[PDB]
Amino acid sequence: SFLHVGKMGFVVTMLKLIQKKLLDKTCDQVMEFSWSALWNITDETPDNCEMFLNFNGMKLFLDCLKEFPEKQELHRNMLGLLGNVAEVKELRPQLMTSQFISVFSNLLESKADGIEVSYNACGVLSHIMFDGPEAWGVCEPQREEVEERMWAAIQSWDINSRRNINYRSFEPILRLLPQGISPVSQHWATWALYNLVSVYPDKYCPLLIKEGGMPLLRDIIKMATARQETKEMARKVIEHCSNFKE
Amino acid sequence: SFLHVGKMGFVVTMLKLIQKKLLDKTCDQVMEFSWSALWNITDETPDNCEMFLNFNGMKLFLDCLKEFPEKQELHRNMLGLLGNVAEVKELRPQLMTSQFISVFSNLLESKADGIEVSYNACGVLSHIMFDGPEAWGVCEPQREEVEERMWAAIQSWDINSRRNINYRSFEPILRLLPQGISPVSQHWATWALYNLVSVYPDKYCPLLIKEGGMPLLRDIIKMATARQETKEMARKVIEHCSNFKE
Repeated sequence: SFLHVGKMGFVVTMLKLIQKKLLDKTCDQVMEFSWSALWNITDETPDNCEMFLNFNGMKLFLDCLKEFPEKQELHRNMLGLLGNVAEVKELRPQLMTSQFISVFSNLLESKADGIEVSYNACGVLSHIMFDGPEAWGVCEPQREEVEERMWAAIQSWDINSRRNINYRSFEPILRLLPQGISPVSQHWATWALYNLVSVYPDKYCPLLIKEGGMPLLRDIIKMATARQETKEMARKVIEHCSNFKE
Repeated sequence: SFLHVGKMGFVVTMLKLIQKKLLDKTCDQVMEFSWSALWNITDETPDNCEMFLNFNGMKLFLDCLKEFPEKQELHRNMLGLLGNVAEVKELRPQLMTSQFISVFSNLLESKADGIEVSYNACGVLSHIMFDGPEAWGVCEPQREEVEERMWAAIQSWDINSRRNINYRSFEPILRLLPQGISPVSQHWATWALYNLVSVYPDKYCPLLIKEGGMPLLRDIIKMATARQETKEMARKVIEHCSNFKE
């Protein structure tokens, strides 16, 4: 259990603490815990994502990135949080600024904490791209050059990477499978499932099966808009999950 | 997404800071933050509960309770943390001393932050009772005395109490439903569900339904040996979750 985050104003409490550490130019255990807490309490919790945005959280995220460019665990926590914010469709338009898209695109090349910072940057952009080209506006970088960077990011990750992430539900990722708007978003979501069932099949094969990932992955194989590399990947997820279903 | 991992260096930073504020005899914003941080990172996270105990957590809890006997927010954070610790079967042996059981049973009548201190003291004791009488040994007060203080406390709580608590999973509470060792533990768990679906059905009716609470509550009603008081509370939970459903 935990306290009542809304009644306690707990998101604000963490952002006020982050602001104080940033001005003290200190990224210590307390700074990093504050971001880990926001990451955890935004998990499938849109009102907390919304409080983060409305308390000027993005500025704090960007100022911490600049002030602590090499603090890898700090970046992992900040990006876990942003991955949760990006799952809220009603909030994603606030992410569509040149300043923000620039940061996410650049983090696709992050080697911080293995692949976690690049992975969540890619997931943020995967949900953004899922809204389609109208949503992108005149943002520089070009939607195509970011999409190009996403394919490169995904393909650079060790498929057997051990992970510093967990999911109570695959629902937000599965969102990106039955869609032709954004093949790259579909490819990121397919890699995400493939990585987890390869390394952690005991935990994630049954979650994927129960939540209906099997037909969805079959549909990708017959989907004109799906890329060959996505179709072959989904075949291998289905295969891992079948060696488990016995 | 989330990450519920042990954080040995942070558990230790929080405890060493609590020790410092103890000796300074100031229960300030930092004192209360440290206990709330421990509450947060022990949520569904047994590893942090284990390091809490290994690094002298229980004595710091006891001392803080003695030093600051009227700091109700402190008590609420402290008992939220201890409620999380007590969920860990492997760790409950470290709680079986007369000193601790007397402390916890003497919090059953606490009026601090509504019912939260009373509720969490009862939860700690419910998991302890679930372990059976052999686990109690020679601890004082006697198990039967604490059991009656437990029924009394539960009955004293406003069934529609507003709450300063949050659960992301009901797993540890559901643990207490299909069991015949401790009726008072079963009753505590049923109340915990009943209050939450009664005050916040939109959050907790779907969670209870999703994690399989309905067959468990139905089983209690069908259990020839179950207490009718508990049967009827279980039935009201089923009723409200059915009223929630369409």
